[PDB]
Amino acid sequence: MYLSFYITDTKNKLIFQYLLGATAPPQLLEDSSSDDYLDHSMVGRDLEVYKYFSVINKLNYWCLASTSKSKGPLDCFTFLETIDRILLEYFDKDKLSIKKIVNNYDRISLIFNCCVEAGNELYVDLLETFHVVFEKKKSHLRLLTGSIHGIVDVRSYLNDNPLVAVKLNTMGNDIGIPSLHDCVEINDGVFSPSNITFIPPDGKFRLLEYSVDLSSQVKQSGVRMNSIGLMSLHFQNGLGKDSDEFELSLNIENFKKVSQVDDLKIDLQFNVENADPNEIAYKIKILRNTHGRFENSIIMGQGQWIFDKSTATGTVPVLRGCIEYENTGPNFTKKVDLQTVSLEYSYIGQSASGIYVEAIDIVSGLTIGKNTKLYKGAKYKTQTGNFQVRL
Amino acid sequence: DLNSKTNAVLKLTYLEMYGFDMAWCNFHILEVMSSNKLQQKRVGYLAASQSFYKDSDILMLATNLLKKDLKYDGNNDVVKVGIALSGLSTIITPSLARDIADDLFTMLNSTRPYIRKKAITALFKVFLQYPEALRDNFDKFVSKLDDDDISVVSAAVSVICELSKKNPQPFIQLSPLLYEILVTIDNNWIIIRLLKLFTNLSQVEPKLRAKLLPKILELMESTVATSVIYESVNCIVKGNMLEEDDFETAMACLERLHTFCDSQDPNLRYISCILFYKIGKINTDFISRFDQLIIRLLSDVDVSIRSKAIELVEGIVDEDNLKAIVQTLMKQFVDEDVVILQTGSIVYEKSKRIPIIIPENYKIKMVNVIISICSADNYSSVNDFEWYNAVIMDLAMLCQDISDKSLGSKIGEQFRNLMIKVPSMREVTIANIIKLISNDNINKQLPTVLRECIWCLGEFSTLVENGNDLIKIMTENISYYSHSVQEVLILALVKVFSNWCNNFQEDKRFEIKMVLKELIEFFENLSYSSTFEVQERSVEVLEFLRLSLEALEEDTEGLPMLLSEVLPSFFNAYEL
Amino acid sequence: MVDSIHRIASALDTAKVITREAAAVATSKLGESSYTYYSQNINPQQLVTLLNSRNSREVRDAMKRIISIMASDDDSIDVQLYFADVVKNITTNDTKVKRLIHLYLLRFAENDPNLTLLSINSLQKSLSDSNSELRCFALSALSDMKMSSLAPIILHTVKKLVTDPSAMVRGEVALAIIKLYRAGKNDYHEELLDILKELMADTDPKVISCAVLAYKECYADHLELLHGHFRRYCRIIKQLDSWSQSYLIELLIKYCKQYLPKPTVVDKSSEGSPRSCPLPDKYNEIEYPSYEVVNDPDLDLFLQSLNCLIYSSNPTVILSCCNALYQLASPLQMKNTKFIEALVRTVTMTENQGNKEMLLQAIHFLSILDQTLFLPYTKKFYVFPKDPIVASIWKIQILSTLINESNVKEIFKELKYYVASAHFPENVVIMAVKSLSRCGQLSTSWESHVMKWLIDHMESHNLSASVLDAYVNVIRMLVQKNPTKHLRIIFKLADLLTVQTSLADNARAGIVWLFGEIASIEFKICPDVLRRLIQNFSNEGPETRCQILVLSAKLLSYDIDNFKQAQVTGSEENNQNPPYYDFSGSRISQMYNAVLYLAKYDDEFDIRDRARMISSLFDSG
Amino acid sequence: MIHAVLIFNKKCQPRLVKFYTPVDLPKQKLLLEQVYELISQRNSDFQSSFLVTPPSLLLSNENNNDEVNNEDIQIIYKNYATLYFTFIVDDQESELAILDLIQTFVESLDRCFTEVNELDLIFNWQTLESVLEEIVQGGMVIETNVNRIVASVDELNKAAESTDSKIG
Repeated sequence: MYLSFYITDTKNKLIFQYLLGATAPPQLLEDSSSDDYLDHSMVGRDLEVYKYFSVINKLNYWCLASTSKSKGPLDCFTFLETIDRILLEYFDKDKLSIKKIVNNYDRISLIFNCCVEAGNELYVDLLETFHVVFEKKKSHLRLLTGSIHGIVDVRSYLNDNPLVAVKLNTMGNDIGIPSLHDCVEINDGVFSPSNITFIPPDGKFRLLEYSVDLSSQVKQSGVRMNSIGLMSLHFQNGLGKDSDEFELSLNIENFKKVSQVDDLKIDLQFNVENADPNEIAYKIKILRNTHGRFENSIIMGQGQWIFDKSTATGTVPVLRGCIEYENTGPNFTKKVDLQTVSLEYSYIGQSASGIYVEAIDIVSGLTIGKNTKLYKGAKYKTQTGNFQVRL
Repeated sequence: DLNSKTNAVLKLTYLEMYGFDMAWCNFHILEVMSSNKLQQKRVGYLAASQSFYKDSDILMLATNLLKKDLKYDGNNDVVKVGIALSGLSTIITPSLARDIADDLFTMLNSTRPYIRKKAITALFKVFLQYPEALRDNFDKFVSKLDDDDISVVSAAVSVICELSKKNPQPFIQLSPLLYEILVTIDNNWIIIRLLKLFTNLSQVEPKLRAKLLPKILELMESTVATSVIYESVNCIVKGNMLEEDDFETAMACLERLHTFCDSQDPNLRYISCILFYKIGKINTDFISRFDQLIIRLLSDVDVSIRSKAIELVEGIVDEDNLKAIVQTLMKQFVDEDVVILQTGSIVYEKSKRIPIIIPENYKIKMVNVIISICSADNYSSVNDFEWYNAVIMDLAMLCQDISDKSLGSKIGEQFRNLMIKVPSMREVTIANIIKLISNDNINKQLPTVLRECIWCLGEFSTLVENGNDLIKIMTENISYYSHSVQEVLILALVKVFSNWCNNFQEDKRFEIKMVLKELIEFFENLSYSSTFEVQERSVEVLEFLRLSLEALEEDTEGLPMLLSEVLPSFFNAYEL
Repeated sequence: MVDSIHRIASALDTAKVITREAAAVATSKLGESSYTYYSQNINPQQLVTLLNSRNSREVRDAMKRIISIMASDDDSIDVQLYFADVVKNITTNDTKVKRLIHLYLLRFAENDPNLTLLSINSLQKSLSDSNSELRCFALSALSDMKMSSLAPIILHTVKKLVTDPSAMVRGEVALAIIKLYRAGKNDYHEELLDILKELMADTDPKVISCAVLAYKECYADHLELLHGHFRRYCRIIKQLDSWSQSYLIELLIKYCKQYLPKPTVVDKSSEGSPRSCPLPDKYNEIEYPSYEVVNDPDLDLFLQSLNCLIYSSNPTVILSCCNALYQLASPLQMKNTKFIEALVRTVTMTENQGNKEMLLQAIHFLSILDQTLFLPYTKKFYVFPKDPIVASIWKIQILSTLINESNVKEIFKELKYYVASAHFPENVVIMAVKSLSRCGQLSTSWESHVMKWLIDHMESHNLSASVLDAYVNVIRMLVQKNPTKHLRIIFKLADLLTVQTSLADNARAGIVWLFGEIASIEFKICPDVLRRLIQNFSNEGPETRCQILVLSAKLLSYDIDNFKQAQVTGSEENNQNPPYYDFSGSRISQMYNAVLYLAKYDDEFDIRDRARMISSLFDSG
Repeated sequence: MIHAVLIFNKKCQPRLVKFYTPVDLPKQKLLLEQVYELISQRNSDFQSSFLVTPPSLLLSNENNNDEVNNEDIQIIYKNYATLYFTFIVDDQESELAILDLIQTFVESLDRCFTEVNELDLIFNWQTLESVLEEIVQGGMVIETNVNRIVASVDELNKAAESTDSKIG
């Protein structure tokens, strides 16, 4: 029986194809142009070359290799997912994107056979990628939605396999669901609601992913994100035909506790789709910051402001300046539909939900400073999609 | 020095061809073109034509120089003029061209045919740049053209050709003289050319064509390359010379082609085949002479031939031959296909595997042909309708490999027409159909076939005893189907039941009544289409059936009418 | 077809990468030569021999590869022995060994029923040992076997394996009891229960993932036990890996139905009881009957769990969940509220396809079954740009759920605003039709705006063939609910057809049917429409002619009974009227006569067939 | 348009090459040496056998029917008694025109050269060239006639001689 596994992209493009010895060459697929609907298909021919497509690629890849026989559909979905996860680890697990796939397409093939077989310092680096859909109405930016995705990783340096406790805090936002990684344990009782126990892998391990929806949170917690979570952008018209002034402040007042943002990347899209990028010539004259880098991609119709992790504790990188829509043509009608300013923050050592960790330590009947030390620089990552401030 | 001038020129050309300092070469190239010797003038001219660009003294000298050379008759004047003219052709300035033409004129007045040839050719390249030159030079051409020498004629001709491309008006003035020259030629090549030219002049000026054609054909008839056998053909076919007045010409041309087409080499064939087909569109009589050639081309291996043949075959047919040919094509394509679709064997005798060989889309055309054959006229005469039926089912199989859906569509429509007529053959068709349907291969790709099969069975379910299993087939397969098919199936089944009821007299049999119930359950399943249209279309029939059931209860014979009673009712309720 | 598809891959396959396995051995890394040994025979010997050695450690290495050969179907290869040896060796007290061995057992069963039986015996002896680490794995293979004779064993075992407090074993003892419970009802069920219980209550992912894959089976038949067991499962999922979660879905789908507390005394007194939830009887206490899957925290927990899984960021878990969330649902499951918020949340989060659809769908299905839960999300689903054709399509179905009469104006304003405004894809327009169909079902006073909106689109645009076919199907639905607005809807469509003697073939089809269907409501008028059609049918497309028939036909009917006695025609007795003596045969006939004659002149058989009948029956009453 | 004319001795020696349009200047010489080999493999009757070639066929055996195309360049070969003539044409000039022009060029060369020597052709590269051009010009071969073509060459020689250091 031959089993072939292929990772396709979004628009069914096949990226990897796995062979298993010898010789080998609609409702959902109709849809997959959309990113996640590929599962069952029958490529079918009369020969028992039946292949069931359960359809999951994690990290923008589509994997869908059909088996040579029987196996069952959902049964193949499990073998598929497993295949997905081993490859990232092989790559390092950092990012099996279609690009990498191609490059590593070979290591992926070798795995498929291998999985197919498969019969001291601690640091908790909470990386937190927020994404928040803000709607500007009334002078203040009201977080309408948003998703902060925290991954909590931990990079360790022990020698054996002690256990870790991590105390997480609520930054009074009921923190609700921490999701824990396969090398992680969340016994309901033994570990308090705000604490979890981690067993080694050697490997970086995502310790807890957390998703939190900011709308109710922020409202429940009362938080106008002053430190973070609300970057108030005021785009003042009273404009002239070319200028405008928007004041965006990203105060690190509530982020003082937080280390900084390994990399806050602000991509302001100024719709240029409906206005012709030449119409949008825009210039960002004044950008207020103390520790980052603002370069404009005007041509492309885009802001990118990259704040480097370097700002420490509570320094307030003021975000302000002016957008001037400079036009090489006169054909810009001083319209820039101002559309969705997505700000993706990534905070490394902050909690996506507020899963703030006061401290973490090995926990085996041990006492604190029974000989275990605390590290610095796990690193998680977190991504969702993405903040959006609508104006 | 004259000797170094010649040498420099050789090497200078190499440097000048690079995009290098031409100043160093120019002086020499110039003094070289100013040296009376005819050889230096020759090489110099070749080089300067590459170098002259920009430096004014260079070019200037080159010009004023070529003049003095042309002016004096020169007496090895043939070469001097000859080259100097070519050369000047490649230099262009208006000052130069201006001189050049006045020079070419004097040169045309050389006796020697050698000179008369070059001067002609040169005036070609020149004119391509500077028309004033041509103007002053035309008058002479007319005087040269009337020279007794066959080569000079051949040249005057070529030149007049190019100039026709650019100026035709002047040269339509000289065309008469061109004819008179060709009339005196014994040479095979001279004939070939004069032909190409006249073709060019013909596109512009039929008068010439008419005068020249008959001079060609007497010329081809006397030459045997074969080279003019192709040329006269391309010319004949082009000027569109042909027009019929010119058939006679074309005839000889074709006859020469047919002889050649009749050698197994694709180099000559293709060229002929194309020329044939084209001629045929133009000359039916020729076609009838070339039937044999065509039939043979069918087994030819050349992708352009095969395709060109099929297009010819299409026009040429004998019925017994048709039936045979069909079967023959069926095997060919299972073995002629591949070669340059992909690889690349060497083509010998040796590969025992043979290279083998079809394009990729020739497969689709093959099938289409089959169907056509069955329908042209009324292969009312496939005598054996059986075979057709088979073939059709067969083709459907291979095409499943290709798809192109249309292959599969045409096949179906044809099948229906076959079954309809030919009540015999029904059993074969039904048996196959039934199996084909439940054999998945039709479901793959083939909604059309299914649509037709559906209709066929309603018509012939009368042959089959168990019209119950058939209908339970069809009913089990309905959920596996595309929307077009689904719409069809539904529509068909309904068309059927109407038949049985007409024939059921066996008893009416109760069974038919039960079967209707089943069809109902099914159609309900199709009322679950995502598109409202189709959905509503099906639900309409479901209700229809439930009716027929009530009808059979009341009557046996009266059933068809009964169905037309209730069915429309339902239909309206829904629509209402 | 398949050619190009294959080539594209093959081409890269070969050279991909440095000939596989020949470069596999040649350039293997340190252990780059194994590729040629076990690649070119590890060899059974390297196995068996290592199995007949008595040491649990040696049976390990041998058990490792040993699994390969079995996988090769080298059929020649007693597999019974390896199977047997490995079975006896399973009774060894080493965990690693037990693992491999289990891996094996699972293989054999994949192919052969007898052996599948032995492998089960062994797992019994070892299961009767006090060692929880082994009793576990061992019971695991017993489950990946597929089979039914493996029950008289796996049992006596699973018995002692639950009676062990260990989580490892507790995980495994679930796999067994299960994959064995499917085929052994007679000797097995007594114990196979008092077991699975205490068990399920373990923590280890490979224990839970196992009891799951388990409980999913045994219970096909003896589901009473399964229950008290299924709970922890739903709870456990909330604590676990994404794999262990998807599995719990497939099961949660299979087991309740398989169970459903087959009525035997069914205690409907369990909780708030609908179908009584048992807890197991042989268990204590307060009888929990059977129907329990419908009733019992196990079935329910299934829904809650499904949510978490959705909140948990894994799409697969998210879909499979949504699928079961709607499938079970007694709707009381769906009024979770969670599915809603989480759904809408995922929606925007989800960039995974199987999901959006499921998501947007949920929104609708959920609004329908629960509006009040979406109202905070209305202005939210004003379409998101990124989204697909089905997505924007579902957005419409949502608005259709949120309407009130007082609020309706607020909504409708958005709808129409979408058709015209959105950049709506063709398919969207098609759906927008299927929705608004359900919207007016709610309001009458507002319906006019809805329908008018639809018609205006059709009357005016020559819309696309697909759309036209769609609209025609929809308009067919609304007319069914709002017969007062209905009359206009029909008249308007008629005029459009009357002008357009060119219309589209599929359009004429829909347009006509609708007129058959609507005739019930006021089938006094419909002749006016059919009149123009006939007059101009003779110039039309076939399919169009077919529908035109059935629909002329229907229109005629509804009113035969109502026409007939009414139509027994020009009999004037019918222009007399009880209720439906719609000016009947005359008005309807005058239309049909034309229709029939016109249909006959079309091609399809069904069109003509119906047309012929319609006339015959219509005529004769 | 002929973009280039190649003259080779029976023993494959190149000797002339005309190139109407820009083409690689150095590779031209090499390319001419390659397409020589093939000529030797083809049979005398298949003499020249214009060698069309995919490029990768310049010494390439990926394809069994190895031939040299000089990339996108059709090579027409003609064999005469002892000289071969290769013409590289662009895909836009008629094949026949090219063939004829070749065949004609040949008969002419024979008559033009009483006893062609590889050497006599070399020195008289320009001469040989002229003949080629003349034949071509205004697109026109204007004398085609083998009797004239013969003189034509002689004429050119006479001229060139009279000029010869500018020539030799």
